[PDB]
Amino acid sequence: PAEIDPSKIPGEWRIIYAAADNKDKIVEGGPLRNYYRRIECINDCESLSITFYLKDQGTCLLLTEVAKRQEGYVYVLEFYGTNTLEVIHVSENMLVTYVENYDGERITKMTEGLAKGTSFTPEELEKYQQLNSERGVPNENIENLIKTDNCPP
Repeated sequence: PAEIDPSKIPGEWRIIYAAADNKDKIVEGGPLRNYYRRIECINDCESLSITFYLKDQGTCLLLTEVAKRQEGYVYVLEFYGTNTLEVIHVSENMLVTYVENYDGERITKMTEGLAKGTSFTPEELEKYQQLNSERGVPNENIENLIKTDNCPP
């Protein structure tokens, strides 16, 4: 956390990958399959504003959610249950979140791999997969989200 440069968080991100222990949450049409478009910091990252698409029965819905800082770069937001969202890696070209979602029945551990481009290089994917494993998120459950992101750019 001490090494994170939060100035790299804001910007126009695309989601490339997601991974979760409960795969059903992140498959097409799943509640936590969210097509990022933009993140902005509020009050020097005391809150995050996140704008993304959610598909409902094939139709793209533009949403904006605000997450509030708990501690460090761990944020809380309500969206299909209660979430913590932690920025666990960020660079000029790549951002990785770690999310714990609780829906009243299950806890889902997941990550999202965002890029400034449309893909991760093998080095970037290696980092993403290592971050997943460190947090008990199975790489077997990785979904490539950009390949189904037919929502408006």
